[PDB]
Amino acid sequence: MFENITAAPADPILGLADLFRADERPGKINLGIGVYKDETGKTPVLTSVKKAEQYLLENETTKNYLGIDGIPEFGRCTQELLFGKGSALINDKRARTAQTPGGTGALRVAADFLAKNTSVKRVWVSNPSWPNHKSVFNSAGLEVREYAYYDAENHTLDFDALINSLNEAQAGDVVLFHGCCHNPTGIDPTLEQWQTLAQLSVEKGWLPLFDFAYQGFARGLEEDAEGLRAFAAMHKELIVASSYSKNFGLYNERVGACTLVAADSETVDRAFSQMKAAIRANYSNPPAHGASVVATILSNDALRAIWEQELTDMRQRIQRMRQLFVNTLQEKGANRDFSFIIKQNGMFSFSGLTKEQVLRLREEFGVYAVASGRVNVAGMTPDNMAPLCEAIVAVL
Amino acid sequence: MFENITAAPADPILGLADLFRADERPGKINLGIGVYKDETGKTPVLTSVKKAEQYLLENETTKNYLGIDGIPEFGRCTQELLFGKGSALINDKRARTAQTPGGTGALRVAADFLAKNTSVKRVWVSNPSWPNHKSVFNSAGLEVREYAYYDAENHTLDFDALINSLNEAQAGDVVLFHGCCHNPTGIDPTLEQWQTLAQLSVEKGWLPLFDFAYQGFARGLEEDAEGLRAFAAMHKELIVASSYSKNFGLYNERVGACTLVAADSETVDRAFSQMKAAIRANYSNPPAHGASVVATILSNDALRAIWEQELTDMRQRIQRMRQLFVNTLQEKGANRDFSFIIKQNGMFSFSGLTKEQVLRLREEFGVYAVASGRVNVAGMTPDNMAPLCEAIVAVL
Repeated sequence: MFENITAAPADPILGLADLFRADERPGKINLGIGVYKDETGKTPVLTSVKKAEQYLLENETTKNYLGIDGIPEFGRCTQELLFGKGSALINDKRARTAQTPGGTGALRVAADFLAKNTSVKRVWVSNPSWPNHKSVFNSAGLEVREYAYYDAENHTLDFDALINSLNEAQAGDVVLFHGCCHNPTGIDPTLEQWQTLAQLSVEKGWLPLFDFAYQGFARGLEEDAEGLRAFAAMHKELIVASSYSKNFGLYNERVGACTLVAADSETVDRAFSQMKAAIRANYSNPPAHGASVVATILSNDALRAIWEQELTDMRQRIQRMRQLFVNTLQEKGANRDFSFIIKQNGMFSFSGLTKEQVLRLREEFGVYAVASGRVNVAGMTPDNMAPLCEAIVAVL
Repeated sequence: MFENITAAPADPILGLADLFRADERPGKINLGIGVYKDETGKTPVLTSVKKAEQYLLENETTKNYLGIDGIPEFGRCTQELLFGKGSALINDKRARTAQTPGGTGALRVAADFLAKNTSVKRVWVSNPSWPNHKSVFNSAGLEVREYAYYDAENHTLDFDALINSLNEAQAGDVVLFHGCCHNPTGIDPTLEQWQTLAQLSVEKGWLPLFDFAYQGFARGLEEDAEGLRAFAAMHKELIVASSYSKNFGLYNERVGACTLVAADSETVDRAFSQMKAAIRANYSNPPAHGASVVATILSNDALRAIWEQELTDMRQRIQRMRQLFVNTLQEKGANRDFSFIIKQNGMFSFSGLTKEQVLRLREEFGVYAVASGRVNVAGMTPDNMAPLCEAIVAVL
């Protein structure tokens, strides 16, 4: 049965990680990571999360299965973060949330739900986007098309090109937007651009799908959701795949949500029943520990305040490294304008380095980024900044 | 997009649970549950699990993502439980295990893997089987066919009918077997029947898929794996979807495994790379907490000994209720032979009650089972046994 199977394409990212491990050079620096690291180069468990886990250890009296859609408190806290307290979507009971195994799990549940219950055939994603978006949608039998996004000259959002690209999208296609902290570019629409996009998507009949894995990392929790909320104000229907992996540092516990929105309570409940059927046929019901930690924190004033401050500290450290990177590049004689780095949001930015500059940085200097030139600024520290920038200057 | 969607069929099981909650009668008894309960009617967190969770709380310093296939120690412990220490499959590196979100998650990963990488079109499952098997395989675009299994007269395995039914299976079809504690019947092949089935399946070219969610609940850890091991001795290839939900009481933490076996190390590694691609496109990587608890227990002599004893205590309480059920039915004047209950394995048995007897038990007596007449003997206690049996006698 298995003798003819072709090996999966080797994953460029994990191949890089292996090379990094083996590399025996002392001054080595990994900017290819896809998670937060702190100033000591660690990805710690948050304090608020440890306090919540101690409380669960003391108070849980069963591990009996959750419902298919997971912990109710978790779903309510999620909708409030997405749409805001007092949102009409919430008051009008127009949204239903399934807790899922990560944002990736939420994207797959959305994809299976759409493939099996609607006429959707195609999802539009930005060029560039996260490479796993394609695998997930394709696995559900959906085609993925790309729309233009990045102006490589001013290192900004090429808005006219985006709009002109999406002209090719037909009514009933899905269009995927990153809620904030676009991955890999760190370039997000302004609120006015989000509003223009919300109106255009309504007029063209696009189903918006928001991928919202970095809420809190661009400007703050409420601000980072303004784009989504501009869409929700204008559309009867949308889907949000959100993640708590990064903003709670809960990556391996698989804590995300798929939120379905429809015109009214009757319609969303009927459609959500098929989303629950899609989950039942996949992993049945979601993992409790990470989501229970989130609900425990979000629903307790003291814990939520500690966590909100931890998230602010990560966001601020990221901004500090963006600034220190640009200053140090200037000081080490780069000459080029890297000021676009200060404006970009979240952990990631296209450095503007070519795939060959990236390869050279790795081979000659032991500095690792991914071939697209994406760097994770949270991999930078005050200690490794000078060597990192010296190397980058050497390959420019 | 969502206005025309048809509601999913209401799930008969969850509808029963709701009715049970609402029911305000005092003497009510739920035998429709699908999880273990102890003598107080609770589904507690195991002591070994609490001790392991305290150790994780004290020692974990990151929640950084696991690999796609999860914790390596977990995979090794899993293969040893499945195949036995010293197994040639392990020595010859013929098996690869992905930690998955439950046994259900492992079945879906197996199904996606087979749909996308082999010619498999069809999976054979027993009549009766677990209803979610069909949803999972169908979601991956595989047909499900049923083979005969239950002799309703002697309440045993109808072996001739099973063999004759499977004659219709073609070479390259998958045949699913429950490793022990068949759900819903509690009827398992004897070792000699397992051996006959292993030989027949090799001769006919069937790919065996074992669903092994109750290891330890029929006779013990090693004994309950003898059927699987008889197959593994005879086949170059098989798949096992196993679960720790019940034997560790870790239901909601989603802890299972998909184990792929091929003729040799090169072939299994090549095929496993596509199983990992199937996982990456689904939920990316598995939830750490439940699996880390399992690996922590299985790899520590003191914890493993406590857990093994807890599992033995559950298995023994289940046997005690099977015996007490038969005795009490006799004492309350049932008259019919219910001795088949003593021989059946695990939490579940077909009571032999009809769908209308089940409905009557619920409406008139507040005793809940599922329409097939399946009862969970772990829902029985010394305290509720007399009333339960009085009611059953009343509807015979």
